[PDB]
Amino acid sequence: TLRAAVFDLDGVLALPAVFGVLGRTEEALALPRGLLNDAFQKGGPEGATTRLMKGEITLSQWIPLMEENCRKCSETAKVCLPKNFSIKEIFDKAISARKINRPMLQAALMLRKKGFTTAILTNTWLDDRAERDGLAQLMCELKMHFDFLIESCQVGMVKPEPQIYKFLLDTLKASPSEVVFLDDIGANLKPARDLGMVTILVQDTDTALKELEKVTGIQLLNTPAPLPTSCNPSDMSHGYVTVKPRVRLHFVELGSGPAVCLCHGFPESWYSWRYQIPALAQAGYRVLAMDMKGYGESSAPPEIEEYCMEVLCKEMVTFLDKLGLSQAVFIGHDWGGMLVWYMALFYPERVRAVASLNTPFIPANPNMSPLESIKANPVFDYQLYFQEPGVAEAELEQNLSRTFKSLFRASDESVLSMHKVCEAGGLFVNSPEEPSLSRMVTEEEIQFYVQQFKKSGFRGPLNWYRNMERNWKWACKSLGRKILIPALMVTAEKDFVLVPQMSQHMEDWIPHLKRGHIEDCGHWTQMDKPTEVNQILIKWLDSDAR
Amino acid sequence: TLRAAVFDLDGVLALPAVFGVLGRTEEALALPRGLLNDAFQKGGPEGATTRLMKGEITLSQWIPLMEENCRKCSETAKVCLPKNFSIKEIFDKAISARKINRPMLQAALMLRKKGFTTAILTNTWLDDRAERDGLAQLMCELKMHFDFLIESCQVGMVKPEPQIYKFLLDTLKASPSEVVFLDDIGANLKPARDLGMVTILVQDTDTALKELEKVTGIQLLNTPAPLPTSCNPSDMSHGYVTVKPRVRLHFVELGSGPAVCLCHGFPESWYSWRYQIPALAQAGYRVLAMDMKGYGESSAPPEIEEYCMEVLCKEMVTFLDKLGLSQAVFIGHDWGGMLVWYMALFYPERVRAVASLNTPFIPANPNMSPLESIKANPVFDYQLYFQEPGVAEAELEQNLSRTFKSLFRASDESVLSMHKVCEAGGLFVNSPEEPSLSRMVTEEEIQFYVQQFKKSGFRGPLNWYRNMERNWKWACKSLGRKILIPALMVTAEKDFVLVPQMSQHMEDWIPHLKRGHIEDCGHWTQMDKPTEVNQILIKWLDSDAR
Ligand SMILES: OCCCc1ccc(OCc2ccccc2)cc1
Ligand SMILES: OCCCc1ccc(OCc2ccccc2)cc1
Ligand SMILES: [Mg+2]
Ligand SMILES: [Mg+2]
Repeated sequence: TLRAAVFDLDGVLALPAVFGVLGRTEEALALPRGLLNDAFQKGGPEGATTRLMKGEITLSQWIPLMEENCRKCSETAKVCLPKNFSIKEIFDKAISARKINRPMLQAALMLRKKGFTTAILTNTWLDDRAERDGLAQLMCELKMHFDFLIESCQVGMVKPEPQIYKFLLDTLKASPSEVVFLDDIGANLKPARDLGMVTILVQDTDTALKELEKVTGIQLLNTPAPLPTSCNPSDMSHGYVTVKPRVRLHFVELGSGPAVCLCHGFPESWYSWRYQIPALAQAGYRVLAMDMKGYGESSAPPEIEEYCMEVLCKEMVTFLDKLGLSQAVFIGHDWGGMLVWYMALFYPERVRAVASLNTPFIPANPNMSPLESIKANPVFDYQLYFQEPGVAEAELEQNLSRTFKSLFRASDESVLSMHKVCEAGGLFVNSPEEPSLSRMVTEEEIQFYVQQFKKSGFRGPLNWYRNMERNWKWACKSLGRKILIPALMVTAEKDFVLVPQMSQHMEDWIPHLKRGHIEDCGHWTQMDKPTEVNQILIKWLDSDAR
Repeated sequence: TLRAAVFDLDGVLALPAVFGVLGRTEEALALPRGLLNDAFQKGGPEGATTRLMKGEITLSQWIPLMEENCRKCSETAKVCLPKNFSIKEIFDKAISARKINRPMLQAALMLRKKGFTTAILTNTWLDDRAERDGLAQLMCELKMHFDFLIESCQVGMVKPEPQIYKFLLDTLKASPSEVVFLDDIGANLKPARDLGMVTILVQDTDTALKELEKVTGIQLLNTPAPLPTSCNPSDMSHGYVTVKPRVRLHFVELGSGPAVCLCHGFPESWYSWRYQIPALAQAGYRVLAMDMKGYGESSAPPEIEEYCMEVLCKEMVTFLDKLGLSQAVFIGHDWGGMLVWYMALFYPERVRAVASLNTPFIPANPNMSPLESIKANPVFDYQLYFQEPGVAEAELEQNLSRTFKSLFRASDESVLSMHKVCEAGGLFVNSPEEPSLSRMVTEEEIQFYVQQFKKSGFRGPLNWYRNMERNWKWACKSLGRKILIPALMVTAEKDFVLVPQMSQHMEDWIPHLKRGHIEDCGHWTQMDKPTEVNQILIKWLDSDAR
């Protein structure tokens, strides 16, 4: 029956309600009870407030009108207002006090996920204050989670006038009886009820959600902790930079603030960062999530040397140049992890801060050919398998779905060990034709990967592994240096290739290195423990890169 | 004969030289003459400084080594160093003191323009100081102007070792005798001379440029003031955002800092901002230069209503949403100018600041149908010509080169008056088949436009003019408001359509409005007076939007 849910902003999706600062100010200031609410509401349908809510006047124009009203109200109540009583001040303070009521957003989210059309319907104002950015940020963070945002000041109508509920119904393409509407103001619910909408008078959130749960029959309270927001690829800004004639790099870009460049591993995608992109933007960073050379919509030349670390690094520097970025924070995972340590070592002036998930920094061994170093560790045997051009391409390209479904697995689901891969004749020789879907990924998400790898396949990606010697010789130039810019190493308890202990000597080369550690997290860190990853990166960003 | 010019950074392209802070510090501090330079140079080929310059160690590792050296040098000179004498401090201060020597850059620029291969060859260091961003910014600003940047610490060689001059020659693909090499250090010139390169020992800039002028036979001194840096389209980062299903917007993006969204007029392009894009990035802004809906690589749906101001505005808001920008500064010209005033009036929370070149803000007249208002001004007659779908498309699409060559003209070159265009039967009825090239534009630049307009032609662009009534009705909703966010109006003395006096009542609607005015500047402001435009926008940005 119910197909749509409509939430108000003030006092429903955001708390404390600014209407409510009127009440608290009176108390705080020992003013006559209601005085401020009377001034706010003076003249009713024809007063300052309604013109403001209709978008006739802006907030800054309304401020001195509400001032006049407070003066008139106190005159008729035979009282005085404080010295330096300031509506601008009261409203500035109230508006930045109000935060998203997280459990109400999550209930809206959940309803949207079960197929509800969701909408914000709100009486609000054209805000032109010096401090208006605060509210613009709130609205941005909320509006992305709903099908419609309807603002009194944009449609020229206000709750409780009946026409706005008709506008609402009409926007929803729903009949009244398919809609639940929640509001903290009874008068505003009334015309919804008159049409036969289900209504919830929201006092405390939990009670309102209990009613919402009863009436929709969906669990909203006590639900398990939900994944962070993910990215829909076709809602991203897609960026392209030519860094030299045959080579152009694609990235996805979200947010403003210090630039943070995300570098994925093998065989992945900008999309591997889908859980960190909104969270880091939301946290005040300009996120650039690359397709690394070899992948997705970035170029993928065939030649092996196109993928030695040196070339890859110079290219990332050039990418900063063409974007006009003197620095970025570099954050890498797997191969991307190795690359950012090298960016720190060879281009510190371009790296605001460096962090790696799983990939430790290991210096080159000048006394040992790198193939041999690789042979000394049974778990890098997969890297030897990747040497012979063609062999790994053929296995990985043969059935793309099966490739990513076999690779992308949590630590308790795994079907392939990186163990004696050459001997066995391949990575998938002992895994199923049709692996089950990991808890970490939807079918839709696997198919995104599949589609990305249809463009260039695995030649470029694999070439990353085919410059051991070249990288060795380049890295040897860096053996007297240390990494002295801000640096974070995040180890993954259950990555059985990039084990935590592999990172244990890193303080020798990076004496002020900071750490995080994620338990019960396999190799695919970002999608395995998105929540912990986000928290560890934002904490480290805010304190070391900001 | 000479085909290449090579400049050093310290003391040639940038001043004061940091080598020179050693000398001044000794003086300032009454230390033994040369003490600091001895410590700097201690151990020669095997000392700390040479390892630093070779990229063996980073700056932060070198700092305490040079400290030890100063201590040893003063011990053997039987003197003491000051309390709180700090190499970190001395170097921090020296490195931020050094600026681009503008006349040397401009001489390099000019030589590049006459076909020289230009290069920076420098002894420099891997800089990992907290304050390294300062130098990264300098290098970025310089390196874009040269074919090659060769850094001692990247190639593992230093002046004066002979191998680096061979590396140089080899990078230039030149023989020694085709190269002029300028340096402030004689010992560094010597091996260039040994190979038979022309060398200039740079003490003061002007003398060095006189020698450079004699020897190359090109005028470098006393040259007229040059245009600002322009953009090469295929070196830009190109951005794409889908704002709704059939509509995607393209922009070019350069720089970091507050977001500044540039909105071109009819019939133009992101490329119309080519002179402001580097200057505003350089000035500390994140520039987004749009193709507006209808143009270039943005979508161009056919329907007229796709281009009413309301839709265009909502779309620019959506563009901010998908980029995760809560605000931007909006700067517009012509139609883009009109659009940004409307962004200010209907989305102030999304507009950090608003500025328009040429286009004044005029409120809707609620007592007069807009066609009639347009008819009251002989110079808007061209707007009536644009009403009838097809008519203006056919004339403007007929010969693209001729279209832009006839439109893009300075105030003293013009071939078309906007005067009785309907009556005459068209915009170009009395202009040549092959107009001469305006001083404002190269043939190459015209052809960029031509190529952009081959994608969609003039239907979408023209539709901007075909919603007079619709815009009127929408604008009437805004008649009680004022623009109270920061705002700049720039008038163009010789724009005979958007005349300066058309803007004279704007203070009534925008009481804190700021102004700039450009003399002897026609309708195509950005390319007509790029230098004055840049200066007026940066001054206004830095004080009102920052
Ligand atoms: O799956 C790629 C993980 C990132 C990664 C990439 C390369 C690597 O080098 C092994 C090595 C060890 C010693 C010498 C040379 C190479 C270690 C991790
Ligand atoms: O060439 C386009 C210049 C920008 C511009 C665009 C429209 C405009 O409206 C004239 C008008 C005047 C009065 C009512 C309606 C329209 C004025 C300038
Ligand atoms: Mg409310
Ligand atoms: Mg020098």
